[PDB]
Amino acid sequence: ISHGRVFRRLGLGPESRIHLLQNLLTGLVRHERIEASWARVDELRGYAEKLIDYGKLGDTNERAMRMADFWLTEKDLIPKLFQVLAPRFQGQNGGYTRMLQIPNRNEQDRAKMAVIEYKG
Amino acid sequence: LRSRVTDRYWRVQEVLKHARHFRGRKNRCYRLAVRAVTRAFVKCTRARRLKKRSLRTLWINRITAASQEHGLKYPAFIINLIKCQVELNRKVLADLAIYEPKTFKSLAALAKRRRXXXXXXXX
Amino acid sequence: AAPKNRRSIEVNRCRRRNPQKLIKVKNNIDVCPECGHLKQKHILCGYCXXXXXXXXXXXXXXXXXXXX
Amino acid sequence: XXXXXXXXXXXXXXXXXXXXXXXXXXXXXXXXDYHAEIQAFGHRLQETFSLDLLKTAFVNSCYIKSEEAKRQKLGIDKEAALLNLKDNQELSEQGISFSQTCLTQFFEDAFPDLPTEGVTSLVDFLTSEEVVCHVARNLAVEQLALSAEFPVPPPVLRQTFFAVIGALLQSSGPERTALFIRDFLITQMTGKELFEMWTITNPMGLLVEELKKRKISAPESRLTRQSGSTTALPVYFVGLYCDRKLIAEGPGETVLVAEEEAARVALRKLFG
Amino acid sequence: EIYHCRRQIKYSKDKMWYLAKLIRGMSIDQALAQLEFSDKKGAQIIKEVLLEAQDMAVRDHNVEFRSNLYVAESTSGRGQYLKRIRYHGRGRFGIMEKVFCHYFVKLVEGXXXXXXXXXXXXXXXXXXXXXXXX
RNA sequence: ACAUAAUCCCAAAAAAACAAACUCCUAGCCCAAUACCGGACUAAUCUAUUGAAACAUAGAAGCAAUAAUGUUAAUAUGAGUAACAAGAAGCCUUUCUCC
RNA sequence: UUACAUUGUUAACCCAACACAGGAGUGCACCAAGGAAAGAUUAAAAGAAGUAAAAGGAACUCGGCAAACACAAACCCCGCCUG
RNA sequence: ACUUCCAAUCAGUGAAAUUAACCUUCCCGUGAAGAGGCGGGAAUAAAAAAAUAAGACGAGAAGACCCUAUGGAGCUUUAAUUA
Ligand SMILES: [Zn+2]
Repeated sequence: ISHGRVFRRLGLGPESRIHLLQNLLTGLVRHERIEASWARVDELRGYAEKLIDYGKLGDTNERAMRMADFWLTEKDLIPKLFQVLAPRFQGQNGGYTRMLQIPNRNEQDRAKMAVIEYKG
Repeated sequence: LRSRVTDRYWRVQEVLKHARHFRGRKNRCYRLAVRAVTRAFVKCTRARRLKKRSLRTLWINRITAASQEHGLKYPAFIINLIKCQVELNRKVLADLAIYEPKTFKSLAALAKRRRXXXXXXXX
Repeated sequence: AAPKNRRSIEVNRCRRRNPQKLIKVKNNIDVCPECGHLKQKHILCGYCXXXXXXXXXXXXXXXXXXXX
Repeated sequence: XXXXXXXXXXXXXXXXXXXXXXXXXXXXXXXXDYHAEIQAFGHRLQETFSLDLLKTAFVNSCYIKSEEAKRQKLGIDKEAALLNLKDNQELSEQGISFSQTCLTQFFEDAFPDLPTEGVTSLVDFLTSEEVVCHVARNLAVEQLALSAEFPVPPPVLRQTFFAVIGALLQSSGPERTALFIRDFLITQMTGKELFEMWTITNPMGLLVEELKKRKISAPESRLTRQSGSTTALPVYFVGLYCDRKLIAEGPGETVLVAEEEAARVALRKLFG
Repeated sequence: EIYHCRRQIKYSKDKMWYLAKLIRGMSIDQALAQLEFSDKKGAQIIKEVLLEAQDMAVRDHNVEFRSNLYVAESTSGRGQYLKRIRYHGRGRFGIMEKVFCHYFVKLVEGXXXXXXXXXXXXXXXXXXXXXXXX
């Protein structure tokens, strides 16, 4: 039953779900803003906040280091995340990963479109 | 060599012309129109035969009512009318039982008079 | 299983019209605070935003091509 | 042949969505002549005289004006139909007057107990345009009527009818007319409407006037009983009397309507 | 009156009728907005038909005020059917019928007036008293 | 003493009338029917005659369709049902992810 | 004797009515070759495939069928056996 | 209890067998002896979707058992008749 359950499915397996989150977060941290389905976005929010917080923990700390290496394989994302994106959010707490809605829909599945963006 | 020409189409057109106001395919399709037409005519004959029965029963009910208003029943009124040599139909008798209570009151008075005179002559 | 008899027009109409309520019409229409164009409620405009998003995408591609 | 029946079915089906206006000249299939019509008109009715006045009776000013208009437009020749209308209007004038006198005589002889107001009302209703024109159309006078513009409109058939009246007045004299009109009008009335249009305003007060004029007694309304119904209509039994003697009694849904109907029945009761 | 028609276009008639009844009786503006933000295959098509109808209304009829235009009538007919072969199992072939829809739009000038309001008490008290007197 | 919800057709009641293709009255095309047999006619095609965009005098038939799990064609019902179709970010072309 | 010629390859794949989880001959790799479950939501019943389970351990059932774990031992009928 | 593919929703493309016409309730009786269409009582404003398979002697095969036809065919003989 769906009673009291976060962590949705979205028609993907656990590995496929995790990999999807890693890819969407890759694009998110790379382009600073991305466009995806409302469900995937709303789900991506929390994980994004988590990765940001992990970046806020410490650079030298091993826990944060191996966590960041675990989720993000790309070597381009990590230094840009720690050195650039992290220090500007230092004062913020829940103030990152904003979600907005897109006016139109796809011509195929008419999927509701939403955009996720970090505060500049 | 002959042809089907307009004959069949005209017959169908006629049947469907008589099939108007019918419900569904019976006012559209030809076969169901015919099947409904036969039943319609049979019911025409039968209902025209039983119409007299329905009207007769209704008239009998009305006259029974008007009679019971005066204290006597329908059969007694009929008998009294028979012995009064009254050949008046129940239609006109019902019409009088509705529009002209005076005449029916007179007939009922004569009815009770004949009944009382017969009951007094028998004793 | 198989249908016993052919469906009448009345049943078909009453089934395909009334319960489904066709398409319920609410008001999604709102005027954009910027360009004044008519757009959907609780949603970003499709005029003054998509062009700025395409210009921001071209500026991000030009910056990524100039940095490389 | 199938072509003639397909053409007949197509013409009969084309006449359903298209309705042509009625024409007076193409109305009758056979040739229409004056003498034929007046001959049949003489054979049907008892007596008919003054053929010229009879023909003039069915002539209207519109046809004359249209004819003269065509005469001026084309400019071919010139003829004078002028005398027809001038001779017709007089017959219509005398017709109206003598009709009023005759009907007044009728209401005077038939109902002597009828008050002046009732006489006026009944005369106004009997001489009404709609009723007389209805009698006209029912007698198929429109077929004998000649109108250039349109056959239908009432100002034509009515004036034509009155012209026929006056024509019968001059030609056949009063004795015949009194036979003709008196037969139709009465047969046409048949209703309670005769005294209903006179009852349209304050039925009670009118009864008061009549009673005060005749027996000089003020009418009194007294409720003799009440049988109530809350659902549809309540029934009140209302008596109406003068000098302790009950004139009438009747049921009603409301006191007002009950008094209205009681006053109406009492109104027709004193009519005799 | 301004008429506009579209034929030999392939879409589901029953589905297009949903958006066809949607704009029926409705004013030009509301119908435009609706069809714009309505989600279906008929939305775009009927939007095009409406736009063309408005263009024809302005250009051909030379209407002074565009606000005096509303949709009086809208209907969807059925055109020819394209028969295709749908392959099934066990060597059997079914017949897939590709349908067509002919969209017709009839526009009349003047302000749109539609009243669906009916008083229950008035209608009851009138119809009952008239039926009891007949 | 038998097996779904009661009363042996409703409800009740107590301890001379109503009522049929029968008979009569009124009118006229004067008194049913299955298989089968007999008589008299109508719709359609064509030919001779006549008439010419509507008909009758006869002759001649591939001559009157509601059915044969009929034939052919068109169009429905089932039904908007079954069925067909799980990567992503971008960007003008790459990156990440899966087998 | 000009045997300095003639054809074809290299085009895209094809048989089963179908752009069909089914089909076939030969040489060598298993990767630097190649394909992406290429419409989206919902996390009901129920079904298919798969995973895990307290205590009992065939009490199930025509039969340890199925199924996770394993295969220690017993006794017959028929046929020798490899086919 | 969980996972995945369907079922469910929306959008695109849009079947099939079946089908005399269907305004299609139940009980007690009857009717070729098992009635939603008959009778009498009981019940009931009008229309869908997701589900359960009792009924419409459901759909699907002109019973493969039985018997009939002076039917057919295979096989076997000391049936009879013989190149
Ligand atoms: Zn805008």
